[PDB]
Amino acid sequence: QINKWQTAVKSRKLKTGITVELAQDLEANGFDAPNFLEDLLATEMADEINKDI
Amino acid sequence: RPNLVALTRATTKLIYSDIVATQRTNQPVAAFYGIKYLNGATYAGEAGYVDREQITELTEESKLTLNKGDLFKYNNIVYKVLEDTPFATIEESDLELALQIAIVLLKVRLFSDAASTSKFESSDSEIADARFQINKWQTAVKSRKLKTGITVELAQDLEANGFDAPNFLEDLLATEMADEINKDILQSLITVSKRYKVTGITDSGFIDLSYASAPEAGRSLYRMVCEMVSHIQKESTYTATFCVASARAAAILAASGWLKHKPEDDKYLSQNAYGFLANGLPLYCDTNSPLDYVIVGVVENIGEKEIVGSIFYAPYTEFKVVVDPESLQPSIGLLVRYALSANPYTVAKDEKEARIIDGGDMDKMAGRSDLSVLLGVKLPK
Amino acid sequence: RPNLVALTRATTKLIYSDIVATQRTNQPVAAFYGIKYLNGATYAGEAGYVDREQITELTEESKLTLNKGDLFKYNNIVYKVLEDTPFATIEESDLELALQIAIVLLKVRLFSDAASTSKFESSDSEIADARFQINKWQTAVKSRKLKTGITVELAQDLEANGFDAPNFLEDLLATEMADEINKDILQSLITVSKRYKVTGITDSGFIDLSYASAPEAGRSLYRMVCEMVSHIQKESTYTATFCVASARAAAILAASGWLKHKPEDDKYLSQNAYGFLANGLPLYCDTNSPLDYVIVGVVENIGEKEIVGSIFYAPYTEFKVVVDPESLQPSIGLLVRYALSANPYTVAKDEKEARIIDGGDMDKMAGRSDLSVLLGVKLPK
Amino acid sequence: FDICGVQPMNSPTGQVFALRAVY
Repeated sequence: QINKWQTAVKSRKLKTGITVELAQDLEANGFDAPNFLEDLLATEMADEINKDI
Repeated sequence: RPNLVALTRATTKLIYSDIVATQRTNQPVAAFYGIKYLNGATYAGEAGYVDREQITELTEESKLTLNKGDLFKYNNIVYKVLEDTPFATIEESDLELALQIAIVLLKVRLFSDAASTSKFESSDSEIADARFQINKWQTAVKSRKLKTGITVELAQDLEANGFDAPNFLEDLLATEMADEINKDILQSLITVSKRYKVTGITDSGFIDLSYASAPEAGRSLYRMVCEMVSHIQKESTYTATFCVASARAAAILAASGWLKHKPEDDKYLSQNAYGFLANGLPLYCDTNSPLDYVIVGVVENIGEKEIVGSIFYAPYTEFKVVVDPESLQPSIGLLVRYALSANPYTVAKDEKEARIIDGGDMDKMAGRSDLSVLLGVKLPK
Repeated sequence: RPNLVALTRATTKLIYSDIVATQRTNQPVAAFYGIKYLNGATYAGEAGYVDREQITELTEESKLTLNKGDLFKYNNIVYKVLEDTPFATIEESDLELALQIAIVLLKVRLFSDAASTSKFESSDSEIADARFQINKWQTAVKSRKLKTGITVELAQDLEANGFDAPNFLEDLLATEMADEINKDILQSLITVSKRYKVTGITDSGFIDLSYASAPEAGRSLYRMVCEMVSHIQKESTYTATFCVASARAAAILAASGWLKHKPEDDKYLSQNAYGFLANGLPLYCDTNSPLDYVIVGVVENIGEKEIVGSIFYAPYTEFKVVVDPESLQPSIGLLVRYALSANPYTVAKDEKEARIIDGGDMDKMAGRSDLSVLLGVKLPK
Repeated sequence: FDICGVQPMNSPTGQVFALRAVY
């Protein structure tokens, strides 16, 4: 038989891209930092997601 | 300087550039970056943390007072209770195992805090903190120099061998430089690598396969090495990426059946690999250190940046070659400089300690890698 | 002579051209070159040597009088002391092992002399000297000749087989010549290779797998052969690049799962190899020498030049085939000339000894390769 | 603002040069 069901879309959220003096550090690392940090944040998110799975 | 560019690019091909993180500088010091953190499961959120504290530490005295629908935590993992009095039927006295069992038997359930949109927006809740923390440090670029290009009577020999000699000599001198750089890296890796330790060091002493112990096949070392990978996996969000060992420690020892001697090399291995293990990560070999050790560890990147490594390397160019023709001796000098370091924050609680240390100071970084471990090995010598 | 160029190129394909280093000549002698160093660790500079001399020889009576921050050296390796009185807690009486223990326990640290340029220029210090020297020598070109392409009644037979007989006979003669050349090379490799020896030869006598000893599987030979590779790695800056053995010694004996039968004839293997070991290296099969031995060693290059090898080959071209119509038998003669030699420097301290010896003198070069080792094997005959 | 060398950095650490006497 083919079944169907529905469930809520659930989520997780991070405040982890810390900036301030960190912005200054990221500016020092400004050659990569804009994207680098988003990619990094995405990576830790992916990690928890994989674990949730 | 195009000649430094050509010599460097054509010579660093000879060093283990992949068993360290590669970064670069253009400064007298290298600005190195990297990631470390304290734990590895579920969320890093404060609200969730408080919830853990607000449910139970799961002391054995309380594990049976829990009932269906309850949450509990242990070692920062939240688990939910299935049916009443979880663990009532588990004879195990050590909660770590009783929990392991309870999860298997579905007495408890690993708890997911994935949640509805409502949970978050309704409570106008907090949000998860970083699992990771990112560091930066500045390590001086050190030089190492050679006065190895001996020419004089040798110049005449080089003229006799003039077919190849001009570059042949520089390439050779550069080769010796690569050797020293590689050795320098390896000493740092050896030093920083955490001692792999289990029950008082790898089953209550450094693994010993000597004649006074277990001159077996080498199988027991392969088992220990594979466990070193486990250690990396348990401690960090990475699997081991590479392994280096002495010739006696593994290049030959594992020849017994736990090592493939580079049957392929246009895929997955570096050109300087010996080969790879049966539970392989490219296997490199130092050949110098008296330790006859094994190192297992990990380098990793975010896009182009190798933010992860136990040791980081950052060369500074403006492989420089010079000539000093005193008398009849137009000899060749070779100068190379780079910063080499470990993430200094692995030995610091905060910036007031990190700022007074140096990732390049291998006296302080000794045994504090966490992205690598080293195994001492007693061999059947 | 384009026809000879073609015969040479089309015939030397049949000799173990890669288990020797290949160079070439155009002179009556071949000018051969090679690389050597006497000790491997750290810098080879005088400044370094002096600093080492100025700290300690690590006498076992002094090993524990050292404290945090001190340097010491042992067997030319410089180490720094971590915490006080290193070795105070090490019961080991054999200093070599006590040091290995101290390194793994982080009582001592492998030390690098790398430093800021300021250190070097301020000091106006010395610089690392060469580790390896390049030596040149000249060895006479020698030859072998066949007068075997028999014709007469045979010419009639060749005419009967005129379809392709002209070249056939030359190709066959060339093949037999290649075989003899290869034999000459193998005898030289056998001779020059150092006798592998551990504790009085391969664990106090040559490996013996005879029926009165260990007619096992051949596993024990593989192990010793593999150990020979570790020796190559230990005593040089190269990994083994080839292996050759008789059939009984290993091409067949190790074919119990420790040897691969050329499953691919173009992957990490020459066309003349019998196969490659389970642990790599193309394996060549001698088949003629009564020795029933196994050789492990290296051939290596800097750019295009095969500068490293135990044996060097340098053919002299300008495979000459001629017909001599003597009597009624205009047979085909074939001559091949080449220099074959070992690096004479391995039996000399300096040029005043090198100038009275010959790399082609196998009565002196015997056992002095250092880039190869031979294992005598007693077989289950 | 103008009684010092400036030698503006393009990276922290980062450095300045000085014509220090040999002394």
